[PDB]
Parts: sequence; structure tokens; C-alpha cells
Amino acid sequence: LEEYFELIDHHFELRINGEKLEELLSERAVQFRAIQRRLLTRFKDKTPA
Amino acid sequence: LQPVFTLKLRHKISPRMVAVGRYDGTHPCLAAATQAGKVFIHNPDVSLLNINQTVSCLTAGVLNPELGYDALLVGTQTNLLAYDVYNNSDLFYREVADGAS
Amino acid sequence: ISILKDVLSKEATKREINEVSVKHTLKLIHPKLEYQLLLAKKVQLIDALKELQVHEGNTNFLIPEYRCILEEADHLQEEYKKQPAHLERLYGMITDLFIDKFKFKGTNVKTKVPLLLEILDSYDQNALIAFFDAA
Repeated sequence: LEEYFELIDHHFELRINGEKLEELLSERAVQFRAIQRRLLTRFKDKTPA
Repeated sequence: LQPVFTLKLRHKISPRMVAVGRYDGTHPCLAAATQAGKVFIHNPDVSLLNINQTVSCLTAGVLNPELGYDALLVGTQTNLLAYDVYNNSDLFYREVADGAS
Repeated sequence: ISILKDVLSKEATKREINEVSVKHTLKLIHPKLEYQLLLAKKVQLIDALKELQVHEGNTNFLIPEYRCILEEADHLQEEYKKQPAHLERLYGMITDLFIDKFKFKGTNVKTKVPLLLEILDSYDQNALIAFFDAA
């Protein structure tokens, strides 16, 4: 019950790290989508810029 | 004198692109260009219109005297758009190819 | 001291080095050039980020890095107006320092200037001091 809890805690630390990495990937993907939409708007436009 | 009213609008106004027009027919409002090619409308809340294109002219007047509404005009270096903001419907979207300076 | 030597010799015609001083002057200069380059790098992206600012109200997406620039955009932009004069003055001061500190030893290094200009376009401070001590 004590060398068994440390493995549980390692597992849960990895889980929490994964959730953090995923919520960061969400923000990065949102940024990429926003900049991509801006670029698409610049593409559809006729006038140079 | 003294400014009879003041207000702060969070959007950068492009210099020569400003107009006042009674877009509700009897309710005057402000139309002004902004960065990113969007034209904002201040009613007395700010409402955005996605021109999605770098504006170069903007005015507002009576284009068909049959009705009493001001038509919001928006010129671009390759387009020209009249807009009935009240009933959102293009009066005419002409393509100039000579520009709107 | 180089300017003093030249001007006093001119007046006369009318009528020692610490080997670490260059290091001290370059360490003095480094923060100013760093600030000018960061100024340029931020003002390059100010307007591009402002185009993104006008949409979706900036609630969840903008990186904190550029979010630090979205606020101080105004001060950055108004200092960028004066930046180029400071950058040119710093480049001139550095090239005069280099030319003079090689002139005291009796050399004429008026030719290696363009390499120094390129180095400053890069501005590797350690490579800068290396180019100072070597050639």
C-alpha cells in the first residue's frame, strides 16, 4: 500500500501532463486557424497588399 | 465651445473614410472604415460589416429619392458597393477595375 | 582620445591603451543595440497582430507572447519612428570605435568596414567581439 501508491501517482501525473498538453494544443490550433483565415481573406481579395 | 457629446470607439478609424447617414430612415448613424477591411456602424452599439477588403472610399446619401433612407457606399480599389443597412440588401455591387480613390 | 589627438594635432599645426577598454565599451553598447533590434522585431508584427485583434475579441487564442505586444503596441510604434536614427548612430559609433582602436596600433583598416556592417546586420555579440579582437 505504499510502493503501490507511487505508481498510481506517476500514472496520474502523466495523465495531468497529457491534459495540459492537449489544452495547449487547442490554443495553438485556434491561432493557426485564425491566421489561416486571415491569409485566405488576403488571397480571395483582388488588390495586392 | 463645449463638446455637446463625447464617446470612445475602440476601433481605429481610417482617416478619409467617415460618413453620417440615417440608415434607419430617420435615425442617423455613423459609418467608418477600420483595419482589416471592416466598416463599423455606430447607431446612436457598434456593428461590424465584413467588406473583407481594403476600403478606400466611404460616403452615405440618398441614392433613390423614392424612399427616405441613406445608402451606405463603400469603395475599393477594384469594387464599389451600395448598401441598405436597414434591410441588408445590395443596391448595386459594381466592379470598376479602375479603382475607387 | 582619438578625436582629442586629431583635433589637438590640428590646433598645433595651426599655431596608451587598456586592452580591456574595448570590451567595456562593447558591453556598454550591447543593451542599446539589443533594445533597437527588439523594437524592430516587435513593430514588424504589431500590425499583423492588430489585424487579428479586430476579430473574435481575443478571448482564448492569442499567444501570451504577442499578447504582451498587443497592449504596448502604441509605445512600440511611436518609438519605431525614432529607432532608425539611433540605429544609424550606433552603427557609426561602432565603426569609428573599431577603426580608431585599430588606428592606434598603427594600422589602416578602413577596408574591413563592410564585413562589420554585415556582422551588425547579424549582431552576434560574441562573434562581434571576436571580429574586434581578431581583425
